[PDB]
Amino acid sequence: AIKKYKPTTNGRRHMTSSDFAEITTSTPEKSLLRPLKKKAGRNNQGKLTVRHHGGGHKRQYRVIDFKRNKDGIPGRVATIEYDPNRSANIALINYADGEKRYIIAAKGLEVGQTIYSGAEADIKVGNALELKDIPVGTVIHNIEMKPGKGGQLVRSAGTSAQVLGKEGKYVLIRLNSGEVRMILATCRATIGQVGNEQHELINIGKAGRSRWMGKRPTVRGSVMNPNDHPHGGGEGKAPIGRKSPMSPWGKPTLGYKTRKKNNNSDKFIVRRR
Amino acid sequence: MKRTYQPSKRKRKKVHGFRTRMSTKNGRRVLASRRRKGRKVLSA
Amino acid sequence: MDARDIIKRPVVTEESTSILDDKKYTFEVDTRATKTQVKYAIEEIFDVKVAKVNVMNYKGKLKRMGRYAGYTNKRRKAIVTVTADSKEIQFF
RNA sequence: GUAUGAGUAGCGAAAGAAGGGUGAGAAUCCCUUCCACCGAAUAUCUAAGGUUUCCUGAGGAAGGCUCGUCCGCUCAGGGUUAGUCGGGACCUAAGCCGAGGCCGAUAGGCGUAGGCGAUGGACAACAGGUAGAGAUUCCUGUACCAGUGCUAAUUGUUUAACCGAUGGGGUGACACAGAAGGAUAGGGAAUCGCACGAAUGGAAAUGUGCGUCCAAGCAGUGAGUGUGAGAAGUAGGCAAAUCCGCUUCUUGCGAAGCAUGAGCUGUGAUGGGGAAGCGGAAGUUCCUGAUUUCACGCUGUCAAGAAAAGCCUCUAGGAAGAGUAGUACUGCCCGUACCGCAAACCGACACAGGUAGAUGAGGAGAGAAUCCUAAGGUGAGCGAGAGAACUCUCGUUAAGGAACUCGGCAAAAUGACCCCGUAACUUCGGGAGAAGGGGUGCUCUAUUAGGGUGCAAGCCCGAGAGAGCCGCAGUGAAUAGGCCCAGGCGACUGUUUAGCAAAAACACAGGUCUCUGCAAAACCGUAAGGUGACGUAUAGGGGCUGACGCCUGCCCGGU
RNA sequence: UACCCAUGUCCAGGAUGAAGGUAAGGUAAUACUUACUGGAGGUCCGAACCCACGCACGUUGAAAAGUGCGGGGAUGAGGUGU
Ligand SMILES: [Mg+2]
Ligand SMILES: [Mg+2]
Ligand SMILES: [Mg+2]
Ligand SMILES: [Mg+2]
Ligand SMILES: [Mg+2]
Ligand SMILES: [Mg+2]
Ligand SMILES: [Mg+2]
Ligand SMILES: [Mg+2]
Ligand SMILES: [Mg+2]
Ligand SMILES: [Mg+2]
Ligand SMILES: [Mg+2]
Ligand SMILES: [Mg+2]
Ligand SMILES: [Mg+2]
Ligand SMILES: [Mg+2]
Ligand SMILES: [Mg+2]
Ligand SMILES: [Mg+2]
Ligand SMILES: [Mg+2]
Ligand SMILES: [Mg+2]
Ligand SMILES: [Mg+2]
Ligand SMILES: [Mg+2]
Ligand SMILES: [Mg+2]
Ligand SMILES: [Mg+2]
Ligand SMILES: [Mg+2]
Ligand SMILES: [Mg+2]
Ligand SMILES: [Mg+2]
Ligand SMILES: [Mg+2]
Ligand SMILES: [Mg+2]
Ligand SMILES: [Mg+2]
Ligand SMILES: [Mg+2]
Ligand SMILES: [Mg+2]
Ligand SMILES: [Mg+2]
Ligand SMILES: [Mg+2]
Ligand SMILES: [Mg+2]
Ligand SMILES: [Mg+2]
Ligand SMILES: [Mg+2]
Ligand SMILES: [Mg+2]
Ligand SMILES: [Mg+2]
Ligand SMILES: [Mg+2]
Ligand SMILES: [Mg+2]
Ligand SMILES: [Mg+2]
Ligand SMILES: [Mg+2]
Ligand SMILES: [Mg+2]
Ligand SMILES: [Mg+2]
Ligand SMILES: [Mg+2]
Ligand SMILES: [Mg+2]
Ligand SMILES: [Mg+2]
Ligand SMILES: [Mg+2]
Ligand SMILES: [Mg+2]
Ligand SMILES: [Mg+2]
Ligand SMILES: [Mg+2]
Ligand SMILES: [Mg+2]
Ligand SMILES: [Mg+2]
Ligand SMILES: [Mg+2]
Ligand SMILES: [Mg+2]
Ligand SMILES: [Mg+2]
Ligand SMILES: [Mg+2]
Ligand SMILES: [Mg+2]
Ligand SMILES: [Mg+2]
Ligand SMILES: [Mg+2]
Ligand SMILES: [Mg+2]
Ligand SMILES: [Mg+2]
Ligand SMILES: [Mg+2]
Ligand SMILES: [Mg+2]
Ligand SMILES: [Mg+2]
Ligand SMILES: [Mg+2]
Repeated sequence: AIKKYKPTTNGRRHMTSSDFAEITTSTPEKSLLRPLKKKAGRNNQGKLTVRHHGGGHKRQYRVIDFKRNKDGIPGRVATIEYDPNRSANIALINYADGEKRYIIAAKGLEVGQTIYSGAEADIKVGNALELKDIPVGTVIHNIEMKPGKGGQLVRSAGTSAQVLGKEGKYVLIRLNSGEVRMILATCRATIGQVGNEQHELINIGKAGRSRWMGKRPTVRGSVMNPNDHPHGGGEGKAPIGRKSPMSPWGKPTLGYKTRKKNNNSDKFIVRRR
Repeated sequence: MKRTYQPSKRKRKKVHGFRTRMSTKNGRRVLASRRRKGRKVLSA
Repeated sequence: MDARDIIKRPVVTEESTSILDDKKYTFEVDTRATKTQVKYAIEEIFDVKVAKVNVMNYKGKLKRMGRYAGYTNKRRKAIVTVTADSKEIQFF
């Protein structure tokens, strides 16, 4: 559920957080860990290209299986545990061979279950099949775009898609944003919704809790100088004395569509969001 | 308070040393023009 | 180097001669001679049996002789001690 | 180059006095006694940095804000010793370079294999002595690590002793906070030893002063902390594996066994150190006790906490030599002097500034606060003598008590521990140490009532009450909140103009609008290549508003 | 000096008392009440450390930005070394 804190302190007054009641163990698998170093938004050349990044808790990467190529071998859910690199939780699977791999924990997955993948897999939460043999109307996640690449489209916590129909070589999918899209029928997907759906309701409560996540302060353009931002300057507080609000690099920011107008993938999108 | 120069043996050779000048096209131009004046010491 | 090229000259001072009775001899050796080369150089020249060698490096002192500044030579000093069942070296 | 200001300003935080000595010459150099200052430092080590400033013998031209017989100054000779300490021959992070390679008017940019690169990982020595300068380095004593030869026995020779990866696996390998323990360093009293036993009223002992020990290694032991055992079978671990991982059965448990583990005891010790009068006596018992160690060990939390080498193991492979014991020998390069909260470093200066880390005692005390002291270190590189105005830093003030002033600016006042008591308002947590009050000294009940410690001897901790005693005054010194009522602004903690403005300005958690379907949008770059992101609409970028409570009305003609 | 990256290190003492847990009460069973335990917090007081709000003095300074007496933060959006 969502834990709520008593107003003992002014900085603890509005905080809410998860209780982690679904997390089974607190130690990761040592053989599936890799180091991560903070880039702080710095470029190939050491330049700051993306603002408001850098300076949080240090983390380690968990090698997560998105392809899910291991067909025919049963795998038991061993643990459900915490991943700092993503919003959803992850699950450790002990395959019958004796080898362990990480997957995204779907909603309704608990320890002791058995998970399959391939053509002969049943339509259960946690299994993986190709889109050519998933019945119309089911709710799926971890959709991939190119066969053999690995799961890419629905992956955040609490998100899910839906199968709408089949067009022969392709399959219609309604993505999480409300966009109807044509996906190749040989690509794979996983049944079920991603399971940490309470993630939306967290209240940070503190200025310094955002800094633990690596988020440096953001400054409005209205309190800058004319050589810094198109909104800067003016005696006292000033309104947006321009035709439209503008980004720090020109290029109007309110209502202006930035998708490329001659994009190749425009014929595979049935209807926009 | 504290001043602008804080000495360090390693930091001096890694920025102004001979092997640092020899690694770039414009660093070899500094040595060429210092040899032209006949300066006693080239680089640091 | 040769045996005569590694070893240059003895050191004759108050500290150097106060340890001659202890069977310790102080020499100036080549700047690029290792501790092991000094051991075999001594046995070739004096035919003594060598027990230990200790080496140390000296910088050059900044010296002035009137409007002119320079440095003296840098030295490498070796102290050789010999086994009790061996002959002695006569600095004399 | 030389004048005027002018023998004027200054001579850079601080306590010195006298008696001897040297010398041509002494407030300033040396010695002695007394006095004073620092003492979570102004004490002891050690990194960086500086490069001979270190020691000895001579010197007094210049430097030293005066003097100088002196010196961190001048001259001449000297001084730094490592198989075990720090670094290399071991390992890797950020980062850097980069064969081929991809981009690009030239120049060049990026980047794979590969390699450099500590601020981190691994790794075998301790205790004493050294009268000019070095000490885990030299010397004495006792060790350890790796290797080599030789002597004596053992074993095996291809159904094959033994070795074993540059490969697989395990370990190495890790956050923050909190609490309770074990031990030890340190500290303090008795006992014991040595010396004195006294100047001015008293004391030959319930008198005074000083001291009351010791490694690494080796053998044993050990508070504790982790702690499932065996068997059978293998879609996995680039090939194989008896190793790891996974599955199934027998068997179960604060009971053992395995890993570690601070410390303790014997030896090291026929050795070394030790107050006195060159030799050297004594070294026990008890109390207290860590910020150190067991040890990120245990518990809890969320923000979810390096890599590689090294070590062990498994086969792939190599195999006629191999281990064992005893003895002797071998082990390279760089640094080592000296200063190091400072007169030797960064500030032009022998400059009231700045400079990481380890140790850092006693009384009273919660304390590394505060005052006085211990070990140790200092008396500050111009003086003496008068006690004018004026300036600065301090101490007291009769009566009044903000009348001063732009403004109670500055100063004055409160301040510790224990007990009583405490409002409006409120987001129910607060406000609150609200406000306002009372008690603190010494002696006897009294080696308390009672606790901790120990087998006892004994040793520490010490609240209430009574009786009294003395001062103007009892946290008798230093250190230690002034409080209340009401309004504007900003919810709060935080940040800002190094060197005029600390704020009502910025940020902030929250709200809303808008872009983005992934080779995502956005951004850097000519491009390659990148950040975004090893992310995937509960995610990412941009504009505006700024907790929370109640709300956010009308206009789409113009842009 | 501004921001960032990797790897180390520092913060004497005292106070308050969140979640949770246990026992008694209470119920058809829960709410709930009281005691003990527990040890949270961009919490509180206050040294080292960081900073720079007031005043005074310096102003051919001891100092090209300081000193003296007070002052703010002091477990964190912390200080600091390489
Ligand atoms: Mg942003
Ligand atoms: Mg903002
Ligand atoms: Mg502005
Ligand atoms: Mg403009
Ligand atoms: Mg404007
Ligand atoms: Mg205006
Ligand atoms: Mg823009
Ligand atoms: Mg640099
Ligand atoms: Mg130069
Ligand atoms: Mg050496
Ligand atoms: Mg005058
Ligand atoms: Mg005058
Ligand atoms: Mg002076
Ligand atoms: Mg040095
Ligand atoms: Mg001297
Ligand atoms: Mg003089
Ligand atoms: Mg004379
Ligand atoms: Mg002299
Ligand atoms: Mg000299
Ligand atoms: Mg030795
Ligand atoms: Mg080393
Ligand atoms: Mg090339
Ligand atoms: Mg490159
Ligand atoms: Mg590499
Ligand atoms: Mg290296
Ligand atoms: Mg190092
Ligand atoms: Mg070692
Ligand atoms: Mg010395
Ligand atoms: Mg790890
Ligand atoms: Mg003790
Ligand atoms: Mg196998
Ligand atoms: Mg012992
Ligand atoms: Mg833990
Ligand atoms: Mg030394
Ligand atoms: Mg001086
Ligand atoms: Mg100074
Ligand atoms: Mg300390
Ligand atoms: Mg003290
Ligand atoms: Mg005390
Ligand atoms: Mg203390
Ligand atoms: Mg004193
Ligand atoms: Mg008066
Ligand atoms: Mg009066
Ligand atoms: Mg009044
Ligand atoms: Mg008036
Ligand atoms: Mg008035
Ligand atoms: Mg005032
Ligand atoms: Mg009040
Ligand atoms: Mg009286
Ligand atoms: Mg504010
Ligand atoms: Mg300013
Ligand atoms: Mg100011
Ligand atoms: Mg590109
Ligand atoms: Mg990328
Ligand atoms: Mg605003
Ligand atoms: Mg409106
Ligand atoms: Mg319009
Ligand atoms: Mg219209
Ligand atoms: Mg916190
Ligand atoms: Mg606080
Ligand atoms: Mg400091
Ligand atoms: Mg500042
Ligand atoms: Mg303070
Ligand atoms: Mg101050
Ligand atoms: Mg305060």
